[PDB]
Amino acid sequence: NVVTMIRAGSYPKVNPTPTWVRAIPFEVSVQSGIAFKVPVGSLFSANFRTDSFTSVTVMSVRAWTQLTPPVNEYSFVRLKPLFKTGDSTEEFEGRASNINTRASVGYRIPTNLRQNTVAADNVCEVRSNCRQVALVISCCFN
Amino acid sequence: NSNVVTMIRAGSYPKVNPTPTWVRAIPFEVSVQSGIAFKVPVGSLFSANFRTDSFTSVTVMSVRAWTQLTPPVNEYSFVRLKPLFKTGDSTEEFEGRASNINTRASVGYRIPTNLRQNTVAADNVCEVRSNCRQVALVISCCFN
Amino acid sequence: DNSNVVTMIRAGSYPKVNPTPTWVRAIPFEVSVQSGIAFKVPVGSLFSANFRTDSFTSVTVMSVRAWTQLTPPVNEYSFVRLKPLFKTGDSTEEFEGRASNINTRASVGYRIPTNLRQNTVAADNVCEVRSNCRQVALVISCCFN
Amino acid sequence: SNVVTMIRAGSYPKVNPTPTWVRAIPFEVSVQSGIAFKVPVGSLFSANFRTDSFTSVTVMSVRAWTQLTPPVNEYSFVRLKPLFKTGDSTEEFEGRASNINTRASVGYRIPTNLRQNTVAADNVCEVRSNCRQVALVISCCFN
Amino acid sequence: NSNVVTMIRAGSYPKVNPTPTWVRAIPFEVSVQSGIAFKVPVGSLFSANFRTDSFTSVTVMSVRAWTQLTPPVNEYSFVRLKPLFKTGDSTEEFEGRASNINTRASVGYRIPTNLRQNTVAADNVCEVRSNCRQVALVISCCFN
Amino acid sequence: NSNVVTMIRAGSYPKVNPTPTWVRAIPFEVSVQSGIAFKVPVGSLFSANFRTDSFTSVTVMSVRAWTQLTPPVNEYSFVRLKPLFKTGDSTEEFEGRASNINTRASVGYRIPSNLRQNTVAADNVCEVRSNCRQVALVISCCFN
Amino acid sequence: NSNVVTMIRAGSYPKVNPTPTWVRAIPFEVSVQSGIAFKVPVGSLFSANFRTDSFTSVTVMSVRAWTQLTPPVNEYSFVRLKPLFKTGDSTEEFEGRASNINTRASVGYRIPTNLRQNTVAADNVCEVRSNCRQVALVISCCFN
RNA sequence: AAAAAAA
RNA sequence: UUUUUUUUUUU
RNA sequence: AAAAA
RNA sequence: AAAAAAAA
RNA sequence: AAAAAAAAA
RNA sequence: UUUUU
RNA sequence: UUUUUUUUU
RNA sequence: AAAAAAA
RNA sequence: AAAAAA
RNA sequence: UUUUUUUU
RNA sequence: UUUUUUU
RNA sequence: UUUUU
RNA sequence: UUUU
Ligand SMILES: [Cl-]
Ligand SMILES: [Cl-]
Ligand SMILES: [Cl-]
Ligand SMILES: [Cl-]
Ligand SMILES: [Cl-]
Ligand SMILES: [Mg+2]
Ligand SMILES: [Mg+2]
Repeated sequence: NVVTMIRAGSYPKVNPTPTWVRAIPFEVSVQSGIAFKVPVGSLFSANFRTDSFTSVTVMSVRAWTQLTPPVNEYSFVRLKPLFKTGDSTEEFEGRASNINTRASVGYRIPTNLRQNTVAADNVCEVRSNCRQVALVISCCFN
Repeated sequence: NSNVVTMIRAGSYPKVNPTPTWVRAIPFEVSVQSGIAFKVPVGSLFSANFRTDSFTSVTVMSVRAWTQLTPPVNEYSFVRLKPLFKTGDSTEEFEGRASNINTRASVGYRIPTNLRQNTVAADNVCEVRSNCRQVALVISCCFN
Repeated sequence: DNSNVVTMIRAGSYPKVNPTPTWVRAIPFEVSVQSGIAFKVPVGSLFSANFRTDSFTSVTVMSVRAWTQLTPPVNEYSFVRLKPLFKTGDSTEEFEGRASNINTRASVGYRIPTNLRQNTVAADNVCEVRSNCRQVALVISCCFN
Repeated sequence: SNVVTMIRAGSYPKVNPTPTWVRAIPFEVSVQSGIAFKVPVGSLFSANFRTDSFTSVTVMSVRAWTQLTPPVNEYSFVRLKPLFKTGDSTEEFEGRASNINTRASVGYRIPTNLRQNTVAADNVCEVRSNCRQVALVISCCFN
Repeated sequence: NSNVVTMIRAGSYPKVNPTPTWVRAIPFEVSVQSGIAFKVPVGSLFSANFRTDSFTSVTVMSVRAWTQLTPPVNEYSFVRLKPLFKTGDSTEEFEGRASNINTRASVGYRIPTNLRQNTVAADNVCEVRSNCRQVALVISCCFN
Repeated sequence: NSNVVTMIRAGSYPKVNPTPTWVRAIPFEVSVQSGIAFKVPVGSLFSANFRTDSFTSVTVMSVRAWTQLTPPVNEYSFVRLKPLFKTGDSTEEFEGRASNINTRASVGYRIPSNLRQNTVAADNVCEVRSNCRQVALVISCCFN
Repeated sequence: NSNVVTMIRAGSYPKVNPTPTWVRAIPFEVSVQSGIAFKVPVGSLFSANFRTDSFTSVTVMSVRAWTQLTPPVNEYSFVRLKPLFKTGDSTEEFEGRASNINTRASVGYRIPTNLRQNTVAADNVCEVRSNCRQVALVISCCFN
């Protein structure tokens, strides 16, 4: 129940600024019928302990409708991946079966497409009948 | 394996945490003077140079030390550690000496589970004594 | 036996849908080659209504294969070379195949490793093609997205 | 392997620049109260589905969900009547909602013997519902 | 095992390639200043001194460094490495310090599969930081 | 697998070699006249077109030959090879004929280990005889 | 597998029946008044909308009821069922309430084998009570 | 459990 | 002496 | 482990 | 078999 | 050697 | 088989 | 088992 | 029933 | 799979 | 796991 | 009797 | 141990 | 669950 001696040897290999696999929850404002390019710079912030990083490797993206849909409609949200080497045209869509329930959808970036992205890049486009969308992006900060 | 994006059938919104915890080993040096103990400040662990400037408390698990500069002429390197705690400072002097004058001296101590509480910047980790002018510290701790 | 009438499906909540999905394909098309000159194969040749792929703007190429489409010059055997090109760096390989019969095509291909399987848009080039035949047929196993 | 490799290709293989592709096409239709709407097959051929290069398709199963809220005091329902060129059906596969804020779903599978092609002028099924829109998901084989 | 030349019943003409690929690790040195990070150019990997002057692109897999000269007086040698990528530079600082003043300081990093693309001579591999004036690098790569 | 860079706990400086060896299959053609033996030079292996302009010697292991052009009228293609050695030329005539006028002829020989020494550019590999005016050679050798 | 018509080696003329028995699950709705028990007529099961207009009798096996419309304000939906038999009505009130105001209420009962006799249009199946103005009934029954 | 049939 | 569909308790 | 159909 | 990077 | 055709008599 | 320790 | 279609050594 | 084999 | 300790 | 190999 | 890539 | 499923 |  007390301190014990450690027989430390040579000075090991160190790294003061290591990588960090994180999950960053943040929201975006969306206009109806209009696509919103989610910026990668939203992941670098003191609010996420990640303002010290300049690049990140996104592994997967997911989205949830943060506000209620227009009256008489069910919530929906689409996600279109974006890459510097070539943007995609897939519209991964998820719709709510209950008007009072969020709509969820996401996608996974293949290993061959997991490169670095800086604050000036864009993750994906977002289309929804709701005015805000909550995202939880699984990415590797480095 | 997959060569293109695939769809994830995500369900309800999960539990999230934008500011989680982080177990780390922080390498930083402190300046030690001959025949004198240096109280290692916990505030040296919160810094943008370790990505931990967003933390205000930390749970230290184990401290290790290495002499960073050469010892005085005709002497071998040594380094001592005295664990400090807010509920009561220790009187142990975990000493490690170098058997070669050109080689570092090293020593460390592990903090028991019953003594692993958070520490703020105004707190201190341990006292350091060495015949060298600088000591390299590697502290394994949990930031929260 | 099999069911001979329409049967009810007990569907549940609305699922996750995607109207514009991906497509792993093997696209055949031809290119014209001159003698002693290398022709850069454009990625835009993969996007056409003749392949049902004019809706795609990007594509991840996995492997390329080539065949000589026309007869070689007199007394010669057909050959063809391929030089992989990437936006991060052009290779210098010249994967060559020669026909052992003057009446037979020459063939060769190259596979792209998973680390170099990024996307390429229409303005990009897949590879360079050299041959003594005035036309080469290309079959490119790729993943449209 | 972190580099390009050589493929020892042989003879020229059989090629097809325009294959068939099996899909699940999502789209919506407008429905009136008391009136049955015929779903055209031509909706399956669109640039929004990457299928504007197709002229025929083999339908296998149809699924329907109510896309808007039902009238006041009611629960959502939806009915599907299959239609064929060899002869229309009289079935009305119906699904109702046990919650007013929740959709209603129903579907039907087309057997193997009735899985022939259909062109844009044809119709898939008749849809009835109390909601003013219905979301359809049709598992079909284009060719 | 045989003592004479023997015939080879060859068949059709094979698939050939006069300019193949090559898996190498290139030993070369760079000059480092105090308190300054030096960017390692990729064009150092292409030279007639390594039989690689015929390539223009290269896929780097892992980098390792060693201090090529002695550290300043009273200091132990150290070396840092910060990986750089055309899609996004890293902020890591993989450091290696020597426990003996007369011994080199070594450290290295590995590039994951999803980041192993080609690099041309204008590109840069990583930054180097060391108290020694020269550093020896061995860059395991794949010339193509 | 992994998705980010990882530290390598490198140790002592390894044994390096900037100019290594290379086992290669070199393809190249030679122009042959009817009824005349052409001595294939070893200097044809050392070329920038083969990334081998940095070598001066090579250890040949096996030689294979293919007729590159069509044979004269009414004849079938044939090709011969006579192995040459600086310690003594051989008199073998390894011949391969085609069973089809449109098809190449092919033959090859393997150099035994006891006769696998180095050859410089001024040396010759073998003599080629053919009714076709060009012959394609694929030589398996070890550059050093 | 078979792609053409095949002959059937039939025999004697079999036993036939142009109007066979049919067992069904009939979905129909009834209007209910608050505080008033509605007697469900069997004549609602005989209709062209169920392909059962040709039948004159039916053996009811089990009944299930759902509230078809929304409940009053500040109330949860409920529905009660009292089985009715020509040999003697019951006094049971199988009741089911909704735990959510937006969710239907549901309850049903099964008729024992000894009580599964035929019923004509002038007969009644059960009484329904609900705070909702319509009830959706699904009756499993054998038409004969 | 209920509808072709089969020696 | 051997099956496709309307509901359907129980292992 | 060597040759010559 | 092959110099290079690794590795109880 | 898929169907149609005598039967293990 | 034929020619070789 | 045989006559024609398709599969597989 | 669609991508690269089917030994 | 990361970061750390064994 | 990159280039050459060994009895259809 | 190898298996790996979106409905 | 947190994260992401 | 730790001072030859
Ligand atoms: Cl709402
Ligand atoms: Cl290159
Ligand atoms: Cl050649
Ligand atoms: Cl013989
Ligand atoms: Cl103890
Ligand atoms: Mg030819
Ligand atoms: Mg032949």
